[PDB]
Amino acid sequence: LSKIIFRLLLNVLMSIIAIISYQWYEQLGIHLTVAPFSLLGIAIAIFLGFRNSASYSRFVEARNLWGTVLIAERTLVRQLRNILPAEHDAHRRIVSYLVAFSWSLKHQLRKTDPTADLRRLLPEERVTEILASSMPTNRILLLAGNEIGQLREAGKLSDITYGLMDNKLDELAHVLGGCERLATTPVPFAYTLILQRTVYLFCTLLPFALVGDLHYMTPFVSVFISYTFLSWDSLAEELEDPFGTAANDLPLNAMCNTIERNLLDMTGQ
Amino acid sequence: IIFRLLLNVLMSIIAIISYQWYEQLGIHLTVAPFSLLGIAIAIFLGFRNSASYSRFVEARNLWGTVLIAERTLVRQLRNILPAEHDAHRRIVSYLVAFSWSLKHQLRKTDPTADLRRLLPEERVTEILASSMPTNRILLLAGNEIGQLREAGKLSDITYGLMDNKLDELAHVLGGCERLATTPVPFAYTLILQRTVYLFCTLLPFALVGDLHYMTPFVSVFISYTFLSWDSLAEELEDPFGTAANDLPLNAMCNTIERNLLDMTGQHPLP
Amino acid sequence: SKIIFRLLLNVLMSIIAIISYQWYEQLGIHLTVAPFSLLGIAIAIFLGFRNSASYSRFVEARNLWGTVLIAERTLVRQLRNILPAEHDAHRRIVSYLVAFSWSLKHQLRKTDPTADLRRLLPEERVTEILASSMPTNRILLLAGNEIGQLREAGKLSDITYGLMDNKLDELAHVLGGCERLATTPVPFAYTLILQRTVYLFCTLLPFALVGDLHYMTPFVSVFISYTFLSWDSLAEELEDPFGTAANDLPLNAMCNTIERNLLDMTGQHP
Amino acid sequence: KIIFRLLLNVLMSIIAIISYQWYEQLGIHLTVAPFSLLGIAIAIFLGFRNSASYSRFVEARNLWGTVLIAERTLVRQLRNILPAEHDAHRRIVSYLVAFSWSLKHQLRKTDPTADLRRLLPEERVTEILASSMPTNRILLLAGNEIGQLREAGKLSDITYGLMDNKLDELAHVLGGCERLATTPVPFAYTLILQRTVYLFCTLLPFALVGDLHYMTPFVSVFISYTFLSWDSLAEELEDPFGTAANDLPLNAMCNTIERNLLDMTGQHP
Amino acid sequence: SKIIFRLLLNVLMSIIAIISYQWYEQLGIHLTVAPFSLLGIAIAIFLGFRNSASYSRFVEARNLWGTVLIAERTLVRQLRNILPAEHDAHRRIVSYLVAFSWSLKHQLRKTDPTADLRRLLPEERVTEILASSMPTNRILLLAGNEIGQLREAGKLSDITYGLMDNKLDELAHVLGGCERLATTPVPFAYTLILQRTVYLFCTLLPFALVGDLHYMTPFVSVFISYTFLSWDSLAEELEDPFGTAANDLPLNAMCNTIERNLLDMTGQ
Ligand SMILES: [Cl-]
Ligand SMILES: [Cl-]
Ligand SMILES: [Cl-]
Ligand SMILES: [Cl-]
Ligand SMILES: [Cl-]
Ligand SMILES: [Cl-]
Ligand SMILES: [Cl-]
Ligand SMILES: [Cl-]
Ligand SMILES: [Cl-]
Ligand SMILES: [Cl-]
Ligand SMILES: [Cl-]
Ligand SMILES: [Zn+2]
Ligand SMILES: [Zn+2]
Ligand SMILES: [Zn+2]
Ligand SMILES: [Zn+2]
Ligand SMILES: [Zn+2]
Ligand SMILES: [Zn+2]
Ligand SMILES: [Zn+2]
Ligand SMILES: [Zn+2]
Ligand SMILES: [Zn+2]
Ligand SMILES: [Zn+2]
Ligand SMILES: [Zn+2]
Ligand SMILES: [Zn+2]
Ligand SMILES: [Zn+2]
Ligand SMILES: [Zn+2]
Ligand SMILES: [Zn+2]
Ligand SMILES: [Zn+2]
Repeated sequence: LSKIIFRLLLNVLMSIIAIISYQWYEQLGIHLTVAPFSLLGIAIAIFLGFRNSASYSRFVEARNLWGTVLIAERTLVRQLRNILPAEHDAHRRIVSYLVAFSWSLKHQLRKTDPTADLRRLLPEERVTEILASSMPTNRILLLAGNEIGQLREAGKLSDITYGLMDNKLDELAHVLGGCERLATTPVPFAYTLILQRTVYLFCTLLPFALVGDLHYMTPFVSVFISYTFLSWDSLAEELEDPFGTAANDLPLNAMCNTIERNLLDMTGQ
Repeated sequence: IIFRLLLNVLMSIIAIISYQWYEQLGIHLTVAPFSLLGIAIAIFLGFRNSASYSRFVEARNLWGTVLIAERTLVRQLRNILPAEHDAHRRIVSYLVAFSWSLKHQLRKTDPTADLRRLLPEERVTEILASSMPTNRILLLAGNEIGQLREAGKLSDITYGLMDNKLDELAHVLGGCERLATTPVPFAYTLILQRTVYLFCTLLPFALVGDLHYMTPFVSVFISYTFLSWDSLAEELEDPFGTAANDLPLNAMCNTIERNLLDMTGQHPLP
Repeated sequence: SKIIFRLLLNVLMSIIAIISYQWYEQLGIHLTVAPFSLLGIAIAIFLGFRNSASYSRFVEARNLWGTVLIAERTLVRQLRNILPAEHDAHRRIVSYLVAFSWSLKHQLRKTDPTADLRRLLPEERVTEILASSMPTNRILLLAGNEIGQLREAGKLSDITYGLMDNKLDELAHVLGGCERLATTPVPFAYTLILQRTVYLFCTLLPFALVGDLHYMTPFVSVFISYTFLSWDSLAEELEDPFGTAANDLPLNAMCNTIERNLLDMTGQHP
Repeated sequence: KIIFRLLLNVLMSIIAIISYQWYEQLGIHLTVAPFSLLGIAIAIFLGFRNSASYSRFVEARNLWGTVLIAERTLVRQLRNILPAEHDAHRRIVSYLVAFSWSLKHQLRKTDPTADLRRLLPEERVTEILASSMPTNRILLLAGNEIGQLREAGKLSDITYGLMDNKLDELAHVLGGCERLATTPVPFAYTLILQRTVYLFCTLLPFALVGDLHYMTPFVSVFISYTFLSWDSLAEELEDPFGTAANDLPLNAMCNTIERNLLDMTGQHP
Repeated sequence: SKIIFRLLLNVLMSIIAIISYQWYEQLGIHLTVAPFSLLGIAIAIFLGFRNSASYSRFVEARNLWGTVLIAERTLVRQLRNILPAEHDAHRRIVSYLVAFSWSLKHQLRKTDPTADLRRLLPEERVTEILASSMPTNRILLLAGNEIGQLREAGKLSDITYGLMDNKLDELAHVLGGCERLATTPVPFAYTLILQRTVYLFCTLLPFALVGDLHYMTPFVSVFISYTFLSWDSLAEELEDPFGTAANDLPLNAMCNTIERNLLDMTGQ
């Protein structure tokens, strides 16, 4: 959403400032060779490399977690069918909580209003309990645990099979903490701070130190070099907001729709 | 690939004969800045190829679980219900149908022939109705295990032992689906394959000042190295890609089918 | 940061450089950059791996604290779901769990737990806990006795007792995981052979730079020492993630979250 | 092996100093800076490649380590749960030992028949040898032992399950070894790397010679040793079930296993 | 920590190199710094990756020992919460658990466990244990039948016997993992290749540096040699985590911590 074709052509210009500036240079006692900029440029590419690595890892973890939502809810619906196929009332109740959980987890991470979706899926008295909590999504898990918890007290599930389905609720519980953790723990600011400073300074001092060698090609190369360090420093911030609505963020709404369609395929609806 | 090895050799033959009208005008290309650019690109290609490898390893691992989980499920059926061969046959069908259906799912090819060969056509049209056929095959396998439980042939404990194996497959389905809907860079593997593509053709212009008539040779050696590394990343990054090698995906569904018929003594021929 | 002493100090070492330059010719000291390129790149490579190792320690520490919140959340869920009427047990257990995480934060910060312990538990138990040389483990054992009594009371079966037992196991893994990241630091050689060689590289770098950039030398030398020394000290910050630096973990915020969570509505559930 | 390519390189370096006579007379000139670029690139790729090979080696050693652990504790549970069934003890142990040797034979593409025959009845050997996967069949037979103890009421479903889990663990080891064996990366890793490390090594002296003159062969083999030795160790580590120097001592590993399992069931090697 | 002899050899190497620089032209030897950039950078990359593998072995060792303290703690917590009356079996099992960790320590350090073993066990069992070529495994087998006895004595259900069996399984994986780290060392070719090339690089380096640094090379080259050599030997001080240096795992401390923890959880 924020772009830097601004600094690629501030480069083209601060490259042109350089060529005309050349002949008043050694006058002052100012020369700039590339060798120390090779040193720094390489030290920055190493550090850009490790950083982007962290950024990609955390994006992959965000996708893994949403992946698990689809898996655990798929299999918990399957277990309900295979263990209690008479029980379509309980089927339909548990399914609306599991769908509610995903929608509510999307809203929570986008900081939007789950109320419409919650009301689409759940009794109004259930919606009230969920929204009264300071942790609505976690309160949805508690309610689904009640559905199977009473199926247990009613003897329709044993402690064994109660256990098989509880574990899926633990899986979702790990997804929720995981998303909360990812959403409140960015890659430390120092990294992107330090890097965005040095990648910036280096990208505009570069056409200076390149002028002695390349003279009047300083722009077509000091740009090429700068774009490379910038399309690589940008791929970073394009990968550390996984839950947003931007283009390269995760399509959470589409994944929530896939989760809902999946569970309704499994229950006829 | 080798079309861009020869776009290079001629970009360099261009570079030598045109080198004459170069600093007639003041247009200098050292090799020191192009070595800072190259080392940087080579560093990023290192990390990029490192992430592709990991996607490739995870796909191989997920397919490994299919073989593992299906084998231990069938071993459990035999060990716990050694008499129930009709159930053995039915379940072994769905497991085999799951593997093939998954492979067809990932490579976006038609599963109908493999399903029609494995399953009763009532279940085949049910499976082909679902927008999630592989999931529906797992669901059907589950009803088999559940019926043995309703019938009292499986206890809740032993029903549970087999349920776990179906979970393992559930994880494999989603893992594979996640690994396919991606990439995660979007079109930034777009930008880096052209950043390499540009560098590799600007390069002989920068080298000609140092090597004259030999720059077609040293700049194609370098280009091959960079484009080989890059293209290797392209291949690893899309492990179920249409432009992939189906040998192991095919070999894997064939191994598991073979193993399973063996385990249910449908081999050898009497 | 605390860098700005040395980033300053470097500009005056880079000054001593330029007011003893042409004085080089007389004294016999040639001093090129390409050896300091080599030395610089090796230090960058080694700083790259050091910093990677430190982030891993940060990330694992953050995950361990994530699990406290997860495991404690789902343990209260199980109690609310299996023994829904047992509010005296719910509140007793919730208090130990909140005791557990505050007690852990004090343990890793080497501060006194007694305030928080008393805010939350009976003082007979506040003294049982401080009596133990391992108080967080003692809190775990107490939470296990509540779980265990409910089982001798016949309110939990063996199955449902195990279900809750496993969550206390999960927290025993957080405890040991944190003790390992605390009591096992990174080896000390890694920390100060590496920080002497980076500043030593920083205070000599201009003496070899002064020949190529003349006056420009304090600029580029300080640019380069910034890049190097900010990277090194970020590494030493994340290496100690239970510490109190600006990039360490917010352990107090995280214990409040756990607390607000388990006591969501004075502890009221549907 | 590697010292033949080292030898061919010092010869290539002599061909270089000799034919330096006719260099610009034949219209050539080769600087070092281009080869430092190419050379650092190859170093970086070799560094990552090598890292991947070591990972495979550690995973292969890991999987074998789990055979020992799982088999140890399966025997531990038989003794703790059924202290009286010494015949089950000896039959399961002979399968668990049969499993290990067969796994070795499998991964080494050799014949298990001797070892099988040493350890089991011939009616079993024939059943095992009939299988597309003998190790699978051995796991299934070990599974019958504990499964028959369960039909006899000597094992509950719970305690049958506990031991079944260990057989499940051996299944995973088998799968993982089978996956580490039938999954070499596309030779692209070897062809791109091995031939370009070869090719770079042999043209390095032609580019070193203008700078170093008679010193060419000394520095040119030092650089060539470093790269080749690095590349060649990568190739040993990536096939860890082979018979090379750095390859898992699978026979000793099997004897340690048999030694262990015989030691736990009161017998003497 | 006799890197310092290697660096003083390096100062002599550049003394020799400055002294010898005259007869360079005469003898026809040309040494630029550029091919040594290439080689040194390559060595750095490989040293970086190698050192990284060494760190990862050290960390796996510490995690393995971390699991001992965790698994033994929660086994004892389970015994107290499930069988709070049976303090006779608590003490039996705790002494088997504490025996395991001391026996593991001595096993990895190739020392005599008899002192700690007889300090904790009746000789009725200590001689059984040391008659085995796998003592620590046998201590696990012995802890196992304590649990098994309780089960067959009806005091444990299959379910609760199961719950504790899983913790013995955890200790089994620690045993296997530690043994695996001890017997399977990091491939020795790593330290050969690298000790050679790093040492040879550090001595050949002044002969390439003096062309352009003249009387300064003793300094610049001892620096570089200090960086490489000390990085390389950090990797080696990390590759044997079960050793004896203060650099290594304080296994005695960890075993004392484990003993105190399990004794404290029982009163003693
Ligand atoms: Cl699942
Ligand atoms: Cl329904
Ligand atoms: Cl499995
Ligand atoms: Cl059959
Ligand atoms: Cl059969
Ligand atoms: Cl949990
Ligand atoms: Cl195990
Ligand atoms: Cl026996
Ligand atoms: Cl545990
Ligand atoms: Cl006691
Ligand atoms: Cl006690
Ligand atoms: Zn799952
Ligand atoms: Zn239904
Ligand atoms: Zn966004
Ligand atoms: Zn059958
Ligand atoms: Zn067959
Ligand atoms: Zn959990
Ligand atoms: Zn309550
Ligand atoms: Zn000058
Ligand atoms: Zn000057
Ligand atoms: Zn295990
Ligand atoms: Zn026996
Ligand atoms: Zn499994
Ligand atoms: Zn555990
Ligand atoms: Zn006691
Ligand atoms: Zn007594
Ligand atoms: Zn002795």
